[PDB]
Amino acid sequence: AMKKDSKAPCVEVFDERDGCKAAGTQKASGDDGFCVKVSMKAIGFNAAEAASVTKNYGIKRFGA
Amino acid sequence: MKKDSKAPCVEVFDERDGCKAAGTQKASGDDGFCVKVSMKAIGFNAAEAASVTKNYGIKRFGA
Amino acid sequence: AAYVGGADLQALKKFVSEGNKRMDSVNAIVSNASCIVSDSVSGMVCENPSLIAPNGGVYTNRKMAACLRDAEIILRYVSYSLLSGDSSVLEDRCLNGLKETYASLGVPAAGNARTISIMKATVIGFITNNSQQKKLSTPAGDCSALASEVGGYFDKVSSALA
Amino acid sequence: AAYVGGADLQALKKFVSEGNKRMDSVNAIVSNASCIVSDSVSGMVCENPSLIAPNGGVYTNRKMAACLRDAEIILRYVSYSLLSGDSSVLEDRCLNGLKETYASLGVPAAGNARTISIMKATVIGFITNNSQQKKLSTPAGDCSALASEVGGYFDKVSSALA
Ligand SMILES: *CCC1=C(C)C(=O)N/C1=C\c1[nH]c(/C=C2\N=C(C[C@H]3NC(=O)C([C@H](*)C)=C3C)C(C)=C2CCC(=O)O)c(CCC(=O)O)c1C
Ligand SMILES: *CCC1=C(C)C(=O)N/C1=C\c1[nH]c(/C=C2\N=C(C[C@H]3NC(=O)C([C@H](*)C)=C3C)C(C)=C2CCC(=O)O)c(CCC(=O)O)c1C
Ligand SMILES: *[C@@H](C)[C@H]1/C(=C/C2=NC(=C\c3[nH]c(C[C@H]4NC(=O)C(C=C)=C4C)c(C)c3CCC(=O)O)/C(CCC(=O)O)=C2C)NC(=O)[C@@H]1C
Ligand SMILES: *[C@@H](C)[C@H]1/C(=C/C2=NC(=C\c3[nH]c(C[C@H]4NC(=O)C(C=C)=C4C)c(C)c3CCC(=O)O)/C(CCC(=O)O)=C2C)NC(=O)[C@@H]1C
Ligand SMILES: *[C@@H](C)[C@H]1/C(=C/C2=NC(=C\c3[nH]c(C[C@H]4NC(=O)C(C=C)=C4C)c(C)c3CCC(=O)O)/C(CCC(=O)O)=C2C)NC(=O)[C@@H]1C
Ligand SMILES: *[C@@H](C)[C@H]1/C(=C/C2=NC(=C\c3[nH]c(C[C@H]4NC(=O)C(C=C)=C4C)c(C)c3CCC(=O)O)/C(CCC(=O)O)=C2C)NC(=O)[C@@H]1C
Ligand SMILES: *[C@H](C)[C@H]1/C(=C/C2=NC(=C\c3[nH]c(C[C@H]4NC(=O)C(C=C)=C4C)c(C)c3CCC(=O)O)/C(CCC(=O)O)=C2C)NC(=O)[C@@H]1C
Ligand SMILES: *[C@H](C)[C@H]1/C(=C/C2=NC(=C\c3[nH]c(C[C@H]4NC(=O)C(C=C)=C4C)c(C)c3CCC(=O)O)/C(CCC(=O)O)=C2C)NC(=O)[C@@H]1C
Repeated sequence: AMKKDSKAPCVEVFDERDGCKAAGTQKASGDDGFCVKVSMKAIGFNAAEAASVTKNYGIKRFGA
Repeated sequence: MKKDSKAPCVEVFDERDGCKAAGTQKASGDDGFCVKVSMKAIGFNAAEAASVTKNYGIKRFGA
Repeated sequence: AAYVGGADLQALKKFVSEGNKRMDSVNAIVSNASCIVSDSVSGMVCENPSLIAPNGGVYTNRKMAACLRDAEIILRYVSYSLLSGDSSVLEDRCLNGLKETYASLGVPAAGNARTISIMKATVIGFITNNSQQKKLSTPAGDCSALASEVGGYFDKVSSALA
Repeated sequence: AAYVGGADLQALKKFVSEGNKRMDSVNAIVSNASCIVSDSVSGMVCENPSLIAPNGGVYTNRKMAACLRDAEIILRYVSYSLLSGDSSVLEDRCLNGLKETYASLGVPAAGNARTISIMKATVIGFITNNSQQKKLSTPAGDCSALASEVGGYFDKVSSALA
């Protein structure tokens, strides 16, 4: 069921084939450079983004 | 400059609409106004790096 | 949190079709989640500016914020559907009962439908590199099958809320 | 972490009209830091694509990432100077030792100069209503003084880094 808890699956894709590693981020086995992270997280309210959409919604952007 | 990527992150709050998050009253005042400043490490963002590498030659924002 | 690399990721890429293109597709959604949601909710408003007039569905930062939140939640469930080639999670934990709750709050189905269709168009535009401010940094090829699959997931959302 | 509110907040702004415009000006930087930085570093490369050819200044994601990071670091110290009306923290914790560190690293000064210059122009644009995709949600009026001030901080950065 939809739990009314604002929780959503947050997926993160990693392609580190250039070899650049950040310290402490090796959380799994492999050395092809690829990883996927999945975790449930709550999605929060963003007063700033809301204020921006409220002022600028009438501006077409991105070449849409 | 300590080579620790830390910078003053300034956050401006304007909650004069009255909508409040529980527990976020950290200073005195009844304005709705607050400025918060903390030193935080600004991190590397490989995604944005990749994007700028690909898309730098697209003029955006009408700039 | 699951971390999926090395041999587990090579396995994942076998129980899903077009593994490498699929991951590029997922990345294209999650990397752009904020602007997809912002541009989609902005477009529902600019087509029906009454939504942001007094006591409309997204008048006041709180209502507008709850909307942007909801669209991001939905988008992320779709992103997870495309990761696994499977919408069971989206159905179970997003869709089931969502119309019931929105009908009680009267979050209008028409503004939702339009926010959903713009998110789909936006996501499909990225996956096909028809997006104009940003292109993906992917090897060139045909991602039409995955574009259609993810459109299908947005369509389950539209159908459930209609 | 410091919190400035009530009377604490009003010793920050000091005088009525300009102080509000200052808070709006600082809000506009931090609320748009990401795109400011992306557009300024993009413009750098735009004007000198050789910065992204082999062994150029921002060739490889690591270097590009480090540059975008630095641009935001700098932008944020500038936002703090504009909040506090003095450059002291920017000088001692951001600029002091910075050019010599760039020298050893091999970060090309010219590129820094143009990132800073575009960052300046972008921030002034927001403050003087010359921004075209996104307007600030402030009462209309003239902020030419706060544009001059923040230009000063950026020119301080330029003078040390160019
Ligand atoms: C994520 C932001 C983005 C980047 C970056 C990029 O390169 N493209 C981006 C977004 C994007 N949007 C669309 C399609 C639409 N966007 C809107 C809303 C805006 N249209 C308005 O009129 C307006 C109010 C004045 C908006 C705000 C709409 C309506 C669409 C069309 C959806 C439809 O029904 O077909 C896309 C799709 C590709 C394109 O450029 O059109 C993308 C990628
Ligand atoms: C946060 C992004 C943004 C929004 C939103 C908005 O409304 N304006 C925004 C950014 C912005 N940029 C500038 C000015 C410049 N941007 C560039 C880089 C781009 N020019 C290119 O040629 C290029 C590659 C093709 C780009 C990438 C440049 C050069 C400028 C001008 C710098 C100068 O010396 O004047 C502004 C300032 C006002 C304006 O729109 O021109 C803003 C607000
Ligand atoms: C209601 C659902 C709103 C909304 C409110 C949020 N505020 C959040 C964090 C936050 N707000 C303040 C300002 C408040 N605290 C004070 O002490 C005073 C002045 C005396 C003010 C006006 C602060 C300081 C903070 C951060 C508190 C801390 O650092 O621990 C918040 C969480 C996200 C965030 O940190 O910005 C929310 C949701 N947000 C909305 O979208 C609606 C309109
Ligand atoms: C070098 C500085 C790069 C860069 C690297 C970063 N990666 C960050 C987070 C991260 N990366 C992975 C993938 C990695 N871990 C694995 O186990 C595997 C293979 C099995 C790989 C390919 C993961 C899982 C994560 C998140 C770890 C977590 O969930 O805690 C990262 C951010 C660290 C931070 O923000 O604190 C960086 C900087 N980023 C760059 O821009 C350059 C090119
Ligand atoms: C719509 C999706 C795009 C399109 C995507 C393509 N990707 C292709 C090959 C490819 N992509 C990756 C990265 C990917 N694999 C992973 O495991 C992960 C992270 C966990 C990611 C982000 C790889 C490694 C590869 C193969 C190695 C390489 O080719 O460099 C591809 C070529 C066909 C194919 O391999 O299936 C395409 C078409 N291309 C487009 O034009 C649209 C916009
Ligand atoms: C240049 C920055 C801008 C612009 C700024 C103006 N703001 C004006 C009035 C105003 N702004 C605020 C919000 C500000 N005060 C705070 O304490 C904080 C902290 C969160 C913030 C975000 C207030 C409270 C006020 C005064 C109330 C009002 O007049 O609505 C303003 C008019 C100055 C005056 O009334 O004498 C300006 C010009 N306006 C522009 O056109 C550019 C884009
Ligand atoms: C934007 C596209 C809509 C708009 C959306 C609003 N939703 C509001 C409250 C709300 N949303 C949900 C579903 C949400 N919670 C979850 O856990 C998940 C999935 C896991 C989802 C997708 C619920 C249960 C609720 C009620 C409780 C809450 O706010 O957390 C909302 C505020 C309505 C109110 O204040 O009663 C809005 C404004 N509004 C629109 O006009 C457009 C069409
Ligand atoms: C972008 C406009 C430039 C670009 C910038 C680069 N900086 C690189 C590494 C780096 N930058 C700093 C200063 C930085 N760290 C801090 O703590 C502070 C201030 C608080 C800031 C301003 C440091 C210490 C470092 C060393 C790496 C680290 O400790 O994180 C960098 C990588 C250089 C390399 O090793 O190849 C770049 C590319 N590069 C450009 O071409 C444009 C003009």
